[PDB]
Amino acid sequence: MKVIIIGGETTAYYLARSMLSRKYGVVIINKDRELCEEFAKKLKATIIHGDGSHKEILRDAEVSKNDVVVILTPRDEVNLFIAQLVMKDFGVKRVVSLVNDPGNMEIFKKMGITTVLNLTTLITNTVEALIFPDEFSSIIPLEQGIEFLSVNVEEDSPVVGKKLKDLPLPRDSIIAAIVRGGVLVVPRGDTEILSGDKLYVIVSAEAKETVEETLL
Amino acid sequence: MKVIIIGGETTAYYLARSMLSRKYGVVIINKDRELCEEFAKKLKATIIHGDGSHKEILRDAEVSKNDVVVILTPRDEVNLFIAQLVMKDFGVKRVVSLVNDPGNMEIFKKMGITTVLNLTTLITNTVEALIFPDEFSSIIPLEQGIEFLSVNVEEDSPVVGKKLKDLPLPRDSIIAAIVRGGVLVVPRGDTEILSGDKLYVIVSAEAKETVEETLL
Amino acid sequence: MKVIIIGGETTAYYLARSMLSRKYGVVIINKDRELCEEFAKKLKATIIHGDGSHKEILRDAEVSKNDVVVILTPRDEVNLFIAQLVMKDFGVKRVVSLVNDPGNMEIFKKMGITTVLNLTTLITNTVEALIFPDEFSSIIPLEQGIEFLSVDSPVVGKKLKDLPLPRDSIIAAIVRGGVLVVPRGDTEILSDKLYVIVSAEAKETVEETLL
Amino acid sequence: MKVIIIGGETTAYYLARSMLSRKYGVVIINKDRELCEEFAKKLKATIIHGDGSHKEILRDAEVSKNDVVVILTPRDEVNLFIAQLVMKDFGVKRVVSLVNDPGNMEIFKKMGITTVLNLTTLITNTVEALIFPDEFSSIIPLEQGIEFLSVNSPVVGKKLKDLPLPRDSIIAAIVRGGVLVVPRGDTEKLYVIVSAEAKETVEET
Amino acid sequence: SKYIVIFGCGRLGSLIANLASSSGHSVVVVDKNEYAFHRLNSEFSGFTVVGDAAEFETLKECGMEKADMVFAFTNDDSTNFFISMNARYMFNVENVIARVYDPEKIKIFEENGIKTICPAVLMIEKVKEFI
Amino acid sequence: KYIVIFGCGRLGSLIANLASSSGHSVVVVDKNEYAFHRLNSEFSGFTVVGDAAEFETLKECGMEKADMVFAFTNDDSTNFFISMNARYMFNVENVIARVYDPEKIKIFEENGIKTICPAVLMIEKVKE
Amino acid sequence: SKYIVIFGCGRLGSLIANLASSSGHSVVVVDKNEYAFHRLNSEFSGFTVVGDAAEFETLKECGMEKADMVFAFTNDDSTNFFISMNARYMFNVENVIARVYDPEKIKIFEENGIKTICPAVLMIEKVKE
Amino acid sequence: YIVIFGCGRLGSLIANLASSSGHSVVVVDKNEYAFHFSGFTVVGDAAEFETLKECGMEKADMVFAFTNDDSTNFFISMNARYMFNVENVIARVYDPEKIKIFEENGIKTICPAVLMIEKVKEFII
Ligand SMILES: Nc1ncnc2c1ncn2[C@@H]1O[C@H](COP(=O)(O)O)[C@@H](O)[C@H]1O
Ligand SMILES: Nc1ncnc2c1ncn2[C@@H]1O[C@H](COP(=O)(O)O)[C@@H](O)[C@H]1O
Ligand SMILES: Nc1ncnc2c1ncn2[C@@H]1O[C@H](COP(=O)(O)O)[C@@H](O)[C@H]1O
Ligand SMILES: Nc1ncnc2c1ncn2[C@@H]1O[C@H](COP(=O)(O)O)[C@@H](O)[C@H]1O
Repeated sequence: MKVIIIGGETTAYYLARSMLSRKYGVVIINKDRELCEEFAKKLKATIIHGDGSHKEILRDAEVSKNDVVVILTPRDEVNLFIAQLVMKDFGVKRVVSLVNDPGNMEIFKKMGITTVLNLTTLITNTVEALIFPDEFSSIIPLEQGIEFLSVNVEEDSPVVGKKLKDLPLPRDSIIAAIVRGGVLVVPRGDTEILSGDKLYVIVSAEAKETVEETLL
Repeated sequence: MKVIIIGGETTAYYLARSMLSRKYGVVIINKDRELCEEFAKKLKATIIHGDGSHKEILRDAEVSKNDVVVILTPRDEVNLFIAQLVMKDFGVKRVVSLVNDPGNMEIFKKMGITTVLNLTTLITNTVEALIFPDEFSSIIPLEQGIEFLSVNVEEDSPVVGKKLKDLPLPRDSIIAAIVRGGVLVVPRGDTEILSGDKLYVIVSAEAKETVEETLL
Repeated sequence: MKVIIIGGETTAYYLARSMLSRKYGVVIINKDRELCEEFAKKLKATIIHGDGSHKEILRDAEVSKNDVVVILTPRDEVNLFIAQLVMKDFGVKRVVSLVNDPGNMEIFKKMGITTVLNLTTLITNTVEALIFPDEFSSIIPLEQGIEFLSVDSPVVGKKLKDLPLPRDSIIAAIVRGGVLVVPRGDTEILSDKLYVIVSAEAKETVEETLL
Repeated sequence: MKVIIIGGETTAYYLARSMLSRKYGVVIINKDRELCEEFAKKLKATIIHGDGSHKEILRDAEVSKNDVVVILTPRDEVNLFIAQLVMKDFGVKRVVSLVNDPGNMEIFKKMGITTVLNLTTLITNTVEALIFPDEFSSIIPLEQGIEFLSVNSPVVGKKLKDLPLPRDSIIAAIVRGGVLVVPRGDTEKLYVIVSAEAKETVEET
Repeated sequence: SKYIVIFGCGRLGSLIANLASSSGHSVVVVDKNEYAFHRLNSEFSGFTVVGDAAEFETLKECGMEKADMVFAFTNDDSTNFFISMNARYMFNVENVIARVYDPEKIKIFEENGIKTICPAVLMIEKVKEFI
Repeated sequence: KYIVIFGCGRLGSLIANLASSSGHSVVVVDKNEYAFHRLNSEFSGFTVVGDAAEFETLKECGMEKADMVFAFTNDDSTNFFISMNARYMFNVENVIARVYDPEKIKIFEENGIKTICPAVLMIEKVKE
Repeated sequence: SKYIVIFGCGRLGSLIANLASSSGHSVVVVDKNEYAFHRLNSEFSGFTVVGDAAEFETLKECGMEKADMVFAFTNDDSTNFFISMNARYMFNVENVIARVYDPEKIKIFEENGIKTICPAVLMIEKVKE
Repeated sequence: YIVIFGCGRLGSLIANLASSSGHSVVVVDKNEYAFHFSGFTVVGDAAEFETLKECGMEKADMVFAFTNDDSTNFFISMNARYMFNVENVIARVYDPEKIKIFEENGIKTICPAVLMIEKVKEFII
């Protein structure tokens, strides 16, 4: 088993550097001759210069059934192809892909490519958290239909001075972890939410509206 | 308040598309004349072609104290500069930056730039999860010193057939949510961790080793 | 002695191909990594990738006093430098350079770099010849102050001896239907491509007489 | 009649500058958007950004039957096409082209495109002249089958009449210390025009 | 009347679009840029979506949901592939036809049940006559 | 019959293989050697590596003894140039060119170069 | 003696490195590419780190921890800025000197307490004469 | 009669100190927006000969080759020295290794790197 990183300029570098440090075997497959030569010199991996979507190049990389192909290209239309090509024609079971358009996340899931959390989504969640810090901002989405949000306890908020047992949260919601001044607090019943504290929440989408209405 | 997206080819597009859809105002500042023209046509934002690190360009973009500057460049040395320039010379309080080298995440935090979760870290966590699915794999890291891991359960695991109350987990660890076959299970005391159930865990680093030793 | 071709994409290739065919030794010094690799594979020369204006690169190429450095860059300001650097710091006596701006030809001569006939000049002479075919069009300029031109007419039916040409003019060769005719006295022109060598201080009168 | 200069970075500029100075009309057709904008600003010509090989672009440039198309591209395969396209589909009689490979000069002549003297040839002639200055080095080749050489010894102290040169050779002009000398019989750097079928003997003599 | 969705209004693209519209079919022509629709003939009652076919928001805009036929006919194989996969697996279009340039790629389309028109495959027929 | 195929690419090599299997003497010219991987096992023909725009390459193919020259690179101008040399410099009786831009098709035939155009081929199928 | 770390062994870079080494200082020269170290002189006892100064793993390799002076002297302002910031805020180097090309950038360095050598600022002096 | 080539950051500073000192200045630059003073300004490429003629270096006491390009500045200087026989020609030279070939043609040079080594000497002590 080797980790086949299929192109992506700089992020492909740091992933390769990471994988190597994790004592894995890495094949970098990149179409940029210039960047290939820079990699070859820096990273201690196998650098195959060429188009990852070409069966021939993939054959040269020797992509095996058990290899993990990671597709990091900025073009989703290419990624999905490079994925299917690796999956159907080479029998690669484990495929990880970057998916640029948040809209395209679905088809990639449907096809059975496993995807890294969408960057632009994370960026949007982070940015919107900064603009509105006192509203339940979504972290990194868990399983399909369960989001992992987070809210900060405002001084003038209703939640302040309330017992976690006494708080009436919906059935499919869990106040997972409280974080008081950079310290994890395990939420027992007799736990009380204080000012300037940060409560992480896991809730199913079909109950998110009510969970926020109650907590905030 | 506008969202100033300072350059980054494709991811800068989808962010801009996202921001606009969230009824925000967007200023795209990109140095690629070609991509600027493509944006201008597609995205309904203000496209300023030029180097984000140049005070003059930022003046043209009219970056205000309350604006949210998002720096998405592949060069951390540039990002940190574009950040400081925006923060010190323009008084922008809210700065979000991509940080390519996981190693560089720290100095960005130390400087007070808020950062998006590192892509190559996520990718590494996702890839390592696929290679070793039956070991506690880290999700998205919470506050500095508290990681958010997850473990599947093996048919041949000790945790199977044990009460969540009976499980002896360390003080600074929380079994946040169980996910039985794509369904969220709120971990009560009398909850029994069944074989196949995916248990998400929040634990402080100073207790991660023991939490894994016990839960796995 | 080797021929050091200092960069110039395609023309640099064909020169290298030419030099090698003339059993010379060729060092190609080009800054384009991509083109360097293409050369390496095709041409059987020494390809040093790097900036020709950098003393270090020139040291790597081992440019010797006796080597012939050919500078083929599109930037005259660079050429003149690469030249002087090769001439003063490396002692290269023989330097051939492309000079893009016809205006710049002079300073290159003054500095003692020998120059290939200016392309845009030749192009202009060729184009102007096509637009006005029946007027004395200049070929390739000889020594500084002597041009080498070429040209119902009055000259038809006149003896070459009888033609009153100025002192510093020579009707060098007549070309009748793709055949060279050695101009004797009793040679007569007919309604004939006559090549002429004349000094600039006599060109006006030579043309006035030939038409 | 306008002079259509079809692409070629820097040499294309100086030709355009030259043509304009010769009170001609110039259409620069270049595929480099960046260079087109630089031209537009500097040169007082018509700059059409686009591929010269595309009929549409040539239509936009309005290449007329009487226009002189000059193709200055580094790719001969393109030049020959841009030429034929201008010649057959637009009826341009006057076409001047750069030809990079000296080997390709022939087919361009055969097709009836008039060509600028090959650069690499001139460069080779110039370089070889510097390496061997005391041997008959060829200048710029005249008509097909007649070369124009030059030489700078047994010939010293001999009358030009007394010199036994072959029939198809002419000692065109002597240049004594940067001064042209018209070669009379009683005449004692000599430029020579000789046919290829007589070059070997002309040099030997 | 079929509801045909033609992606890419190009040289080959719009030719499909015109033959479709003239045959009284309801056509939707999607293209990366508007100036491509110049190829759409005078008599054309169909609608045109400008947008990038690789973007999902574009694929939704075409209403492939109500489509009988999707033609992935851009100059990019991977794009055409992506278009088709969305048509087949995301909008469950019964008939999806893709223009595939690289003949080696033809297989992975049909392995996803996407009918393919390949110019190279079409040419080998005609080039056989020349012998 | 002595076939010379220029460009051993996707479409290129397919011609080369159909030719070689049909017992024809083939010469496959290509810009880079890694293209020749696309020629299959049973292939007795010879392969010239070289730039088809260079004249020295065209001489190396022995178009002099060719019955058919296929100009089949991805470049129209290159294919054009190849064909022109075949027709006017080596007087090859049959020269077939792969022409991408349909507007260019005319100037080939106006030089007596048979053309295979994918776009022209596609308009047929897109009709259906 | 002083433990000087010079980033970028370039035209201006290596000149610092040589004057430092000859003055009996312990030098460490970091550069993106090895061929730059040709510029460092014969008499040079210091160590050389090949690596990208923008990568953190490179900054750790230099031992800025034991440094008295860090010179951020690459041709890139942002790189030199980043180098400096790491020196100042990540390795707490007392003296950090940066080569800054764009004079408008000088301010944001000093606002982070990074002494700056700016060629344009140096030239305005001579161009005055 | 001072002729300053390149009206840039360092460039124009020379031009202003010159003009305020009551000297007749000519500022040549590749692009007009650089000119953002009684002297005259020539827009044009200093590598083109037609530009060098336009500056009237013939009547110049001082030519400053002060563009961001060494080779350009070199070329400017060589024309000043050998084509217009300007007595004083001063060149802005970035690469310190190039300084030599200027002075070997009798072109005085202002090198930032050479200027800096002075100031960087103070910082170590
Ligand atoms: N990513 C894309 N999304 C939508 N349309 C595209 C895309 N890429 C190319 N096209 C269109 O596909 C057509 C294909 O070219 P043609 O050979 O002329 O049919 C072009 O006119 C393009 O505008
Ligand atoms: N100048 C050239 N000489 C030889 N082969 C060429 C040249 N230019 C392009 N090619 C070939 O054209 C082929 C076309 O690729 P394809 O579109 O896949 O058939 C490639 O294999 C190239 O090697
Ligand atoms: N990111 C970097 N890390 C290390 N060295 C660099 C980096 N960027 C530029 N350099 C070096 O900076 C020097 C700049 O050249 P010079 O302008 O002549 O001083 C070169 O030797 C580059 O190798
Ligand atoms: N080749 C050139 N000819 C004339 N001016 C130039 C040339 N190259 C650069 N310049 C100008 O010289 C100045 C050099 O930068 P600086 O003086 O540091 O701002 C800039 O304003 C350039 O526009």
